[PDB]
Formats: sequence, C-alpha cells, structure tokens
Amino acid sequence: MELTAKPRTPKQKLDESMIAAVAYNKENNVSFALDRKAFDRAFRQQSTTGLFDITVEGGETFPALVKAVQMDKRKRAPIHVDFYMVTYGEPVEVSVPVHTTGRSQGEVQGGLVDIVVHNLQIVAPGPRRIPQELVVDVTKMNIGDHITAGDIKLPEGCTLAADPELTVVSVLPPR
Amino acid sequence: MSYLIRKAAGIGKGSSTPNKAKVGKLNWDQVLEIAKTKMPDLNAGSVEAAANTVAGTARSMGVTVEGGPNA
Amino acid sequence: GKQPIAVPSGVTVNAQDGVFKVKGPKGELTVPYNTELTVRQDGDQLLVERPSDAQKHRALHGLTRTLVANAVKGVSDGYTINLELRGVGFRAKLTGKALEMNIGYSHPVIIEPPAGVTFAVPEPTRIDVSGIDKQLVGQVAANVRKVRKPDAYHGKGVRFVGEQIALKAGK
Amino acid sequence: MKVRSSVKKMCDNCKVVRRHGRVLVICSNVKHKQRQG
Amino acid sequence: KRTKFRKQFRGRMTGDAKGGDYVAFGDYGLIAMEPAWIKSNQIEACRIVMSRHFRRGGKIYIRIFPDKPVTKKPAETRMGKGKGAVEYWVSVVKPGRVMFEVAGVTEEQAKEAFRLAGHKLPIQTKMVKREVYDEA
RNA sequence: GGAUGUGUCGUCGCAUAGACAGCCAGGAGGUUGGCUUAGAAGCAGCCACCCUUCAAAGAGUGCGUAAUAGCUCACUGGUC
RNA sequence: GAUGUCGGCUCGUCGCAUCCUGGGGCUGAAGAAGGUCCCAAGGGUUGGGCUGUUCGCCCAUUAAAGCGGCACGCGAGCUG
Ligand SMILES: [Mg+2]
Ligand SMILES: [Mg+2]
Repeated sequence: MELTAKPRTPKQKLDESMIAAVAYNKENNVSFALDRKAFDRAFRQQSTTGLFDITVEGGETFPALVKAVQMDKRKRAPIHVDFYMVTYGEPVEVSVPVHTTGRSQGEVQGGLVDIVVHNLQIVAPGPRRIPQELVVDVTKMNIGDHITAGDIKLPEGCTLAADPELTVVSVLPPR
Repeated sequence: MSYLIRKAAGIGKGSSTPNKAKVGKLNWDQVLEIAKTKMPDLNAGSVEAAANTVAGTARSMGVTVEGGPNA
Repeated sequence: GKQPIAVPSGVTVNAQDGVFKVKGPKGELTVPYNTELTVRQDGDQLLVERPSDAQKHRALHGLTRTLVANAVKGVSDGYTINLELRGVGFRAKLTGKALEMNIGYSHPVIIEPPAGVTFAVPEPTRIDVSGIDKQLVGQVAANVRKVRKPDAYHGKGVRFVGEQIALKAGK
Repeated sequence: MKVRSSVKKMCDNCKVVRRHGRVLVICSNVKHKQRQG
Repeated sequence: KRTKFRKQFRGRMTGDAKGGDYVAFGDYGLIAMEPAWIKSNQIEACRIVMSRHFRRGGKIYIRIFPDKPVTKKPAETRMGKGKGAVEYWVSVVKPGRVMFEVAGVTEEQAKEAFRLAGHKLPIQTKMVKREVYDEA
C-alpha cells in the first residue's frame, strides 16, 4: 500500500483513481491520498480483522488496521477510509466474520442456517495475532436451536465484547 | 432393486419425505444375494465395486445405513 | 481470420486499380472490391492484407477473401446446384434454354435463365443449375425453390437433394 | 410473427441479427420468431 | 402494508438516502437508484413475486414500509375543503436505500427473484452483496 | 423495457502442458431414483443430487409420446 | 357594445389505432373455414321498424355494414 500528498484541497485527486484517508492512534494523525484500485483490491482480502504495512511518499513504513469506511451512496464505491495506527502488544475491539462449517441435521430436515450476527465484537486479542475468520460448527442443530456468545470457541486469550446470551446462529423452520 | 429392500425390511410403498420420518434398517450380508443375481448386467470389477452401489438406493427410499468404514 | 488463397493452373489475377479482374479457362469473371485493402500474388499463392484492426476494416477483410476464393474456385472447376422435386405428379422438362415445371399449379411454370447460367435435368424429378458466378447460381436455384417451398405437413416442393425437413403433421 | 417490444433470449438457438435499424430474431423453431415492428 | 394509527394527512419534498445500509439481516439485497413513492400494493407485489420463486423459506427482508398517507379527487370539485386520506400509503425511497434483502438462496436464485421484483417497481434498481461494515 | 451498434476504462475465468466455436466419434450400468398417481421412466409436481467403470458420462437442459422410445446438451479424445 | 345551442338533412374532406378488399408472419395452420399479429388509407362501407334522439335494440341483406377529427365540421345552406 503506497500513497502521495495530504492537503485539504482535493481537486488534484477527485477525478483520479484516489481515495482520501486518515490514520490515528494518539501521536501522529497523518492525512492521505491513496490508490482506489489498490485499496479496493487489498481491503476486500483483509477487511477490519486484517492489517497492512502502509509506506507514504519516500519511505515511512507503518502497520495499520481499518477502523471505518464511509462509502458514497447511489454508487457503492468508497469515498473515505479511516485507519488506526497499530501499537505492538495490545489492540482494540474487532468485529470478526462469523462463518459456518458442515451441513445441519435440521437444514436437510426442513429449515435453514441463519447467522444473526455477521460480525462479532471481541475484547483484547493482541495485534498481528487477530483471528481473520470465525469457524462455527452447526451439525448438532435442529429446529429451534440457537447458539449464543457462551458457545463460541475463542482462539487463545481472546474474550467476547458482546453479552453472554446474545443469539449468534439460529436454525429457522420452513415457509 | 426396489422389491428386494421392500420384502427384506417390510416396506409397502417407500417414503413421501426421505428427510423426516424414516423407514427402516438392513444388514451388510443381505447385499451379497442382490449383486449375485444382478452380476451379468454389472460393469463393475469385484467385491468392493458392487457393495457400494446397492446401498445408495436405500438413501432416497428411507432405509438407514449400517456400520460402514473405519473403527 | 481469412488469409490463404489456393490458385491452381489457368489463374490470371489482373487486379489493376478497383477492378480486381480474374481471367481463366471457364470464361472471364470480374469482381469489384475496396481499394483501401491490399490484394496481389506473392509468388505461388495469393494473399489479401488489411490495414487497420478496428472493426470496419475487419468486417470487409473476411468478406473480400471469401469472395475472391469463390471467384477463384469458380473459374477453376465451377459451381453446380442439385435440386429435387417432391410430391405426387410433380415434374420438370426442358424447352431449349428454359426449365419447365408442372408442380401442382393450374398452369405450368417456365424459367428462362440469365447469362452464363445453364439448366439441366437427368431424371424428370431432379433439377441441376450450373454456371460461373456463385451468386447467380445461388439466386436462380432460389427462384426455382420459390416456385414451391416444401410444406410443413408433407415436404412437397423443391428441396436440396440431401435436405432434411421437420414434419408438423396435423391429421 | 410475435411483435414484442422487448425481445429477450428464450432458448440456445435464437440468433440476434439487426436489420435496417431495428432488433430482429432468426431461430430454428417457427414460434421463436421475434421482431419489434 | 398500512400502519395501525397516527395523525391522518401529510405533505411532500426530496434529497439523497439517509438510513439504508447494504448488508444486515440478509446476504443479497435490492437497491433503489431513483427517488420515488413506493405504494403499499407495489411492495405487496414484490413480496408475492419473490415469495413464489423461493417456494419454502420466506427468507425475504422487507426493509421499506408505507409510513405515509396520500389523498385524492372525489370526482371533480375544488370549491370545498382538504382531500380523502384513503387513497394510498407510501414509503419515500431515495437512491441508495435497501428495499429488500434475501437470505439462504443461491446467487442466481436471487439474481432472478429480484429481477422479477424489479419489473413490479416504478424505478431503476440494482442487486447487491457483502463488505458493508459501519455498525454490527 | 429491450439489444453480439461502435468508442474508452474495470471485474472474473479459461489457455501453445494447446482452450471458445466447428466437423468424426461415445453417451452412461444400476434405474421405468423413491414419492405422486388412471400412467409420471433425465423432462406435471414433493425430498435428495449418493454410486460404479474411467479417456469420459450430471437421480441430468430444451423439444418429442398419453406414459415409452427418439434426437441433443453439461462432460471425453483426435484433427487444428 | 352577442363566437346561435342538440339532432336531422345537404355537402364534403382528412387521421389510422383498418370493418371490407390487397400483401405478409405465426397458429392449438391437413383441406375448407378461422385465430392472431405485422405492412397497407386506393376505393368501398345497404335499405327499413322504434325513439327528437346521437347512441342502442330489432327486421332483411351484405365483401364489409370501421372508429375518430374538422367551433361535439356545415342554420348569412335548409329543417326546428
Ligand atoms: Mg348553450
Ligand atoms: Mg389476410
């Protein structure tokens, strides 16, 4: 990930393949002018759960995570990105994609697998030691079967930011 | 093929829904008398090539699988 | 694409200016084309080069090459269409240079061919159209086909010898 | 001839070939013949 | 469809979509590209169309709702007061807004189900998927 | 609403270890899958989309019959 | 300080979204008779009974007995 300038006059990048962005922690709050194509190609791979080394004009390599993206309505194309400057030992609460594995002895019976929360907020994992996904077994489930927070495996020293009895994956009936 | 399972397990028709309320269950030695009468029509090799094809007809009919591989 | 041209024996392409003239043993057959595209003999065989590669030049390319091959295969051996009459009582005869069909209509149909084109009949239930230019032979045979198109219920009419027809069938 | 103002692909046999500035359809099956005028 | 109780009558004005994500609830969605007034019966058409196509499941999310009264021409008049509440109910839909989203059905099982629904709508639309994380 | 109209930029793939199209040639055994019926056999509708042989063939796409058969595709080699 | 108002009659002309006749395509088009859509405005488009009626219903025929415009065409043209 590479970028150029940073002023408040954005006519030089407007028409061009660029997205105006920012990175902050509690020291340096540097403004950007990164490539739209590159950010799109890469952000789709890494999302919020992943981070990437961003080298500015010349050479100042920095590890950063994606905080929030404010895309244009009408045309779904992104317009502004917010990066969070990663420390070394401790990160923030990260929303993790809740995916599914295997068929359900309820899905084939009459119903279907419904992931209520598509992303899950998790307390103090450790940066560069963040789960890129979240595999959840569904096979044990029938009709009326819910899976809460206190039913999900957390990869080494991770804690749940969400409520203990918050419904994550529920298998629903037909019609 | 349908009548050999219907007589052995005790089935009249089959199953309206092969996912909900099941039909029955059969044993592995019974597969030996089905393949021995249907051997000239089979293109398959020997032993393992005929024991696996017969079991698949019990799937959509509603007759449960017994044992299988490993352990 | 369209590139290789086979030119046997009596070939004489005198492609001067816009008139891409072709003289041979089976009479002199002329054919006009675009000057914007290049065409000449490169020793033994022939080649039709194109300048631009947009689309308007691409379309005329494949067309110009097939038409010269058609005019080449024309003065070489020739063109001949084999037509078949079908249905009870249907028959064709010869009145000098003209073809005469008696195909279900109250009066008999007569067809005088244009220049260079010749009609021939082996058995009275079979028509043969032979000539120089592919187009003229194509048309003349199509006019004979027009005289009676094979119907969807019985296939009665003028067909292409080994022609396959789907049959609707009502009652 | 079924003159439909919205000519769409029905089966793998229809060949959309334009004629004199209008959308026309040539197909093997006689019922499949679609035009716009 | 219609709301339970309220005030009776309203007004009218327009500008770009306010509260309409892309993901949430379902996997695939349908998005308005033009500003409109989506009738109650207009949605009820889309629901029914998509409903039929999926047969069993009902994994269709109707994000829009007709929270708006519209009035009408008793027969001719003008000499007299304000007009009849009971013409129709509408949902003001500005470009970007998600009207419908589908769950569990395949990519094509949704491309087509939404295509049919589009034909019952007074405005241009487009089908959508994932990568929309503002709040969850 | 529709469309191989031309112009320019993007996204997904398949490829000289030889693809897309085109011609030769194969077409699945189980099995006329179970249900559903006066019949429903790849093709009116409910559940699945398991297996064998291999160079390959999906309880299979559209037409045909009243149900069959026919005649093709998804897949497999040669020639290019 | 006035643009006479329904129907009829007389007189026409024009649009085509065509009633007939002409040319076509598809058909659940065998033929004959149709259906439906496309192209087409050259000419044609009957006489009575009831009603001020336009309309409509009926009688008897027809290739057909089209729908509209022209200040709901036309009263310095007639009726009333
Ligand atoms: Mg008055
Ligand atoms: Mg006619």
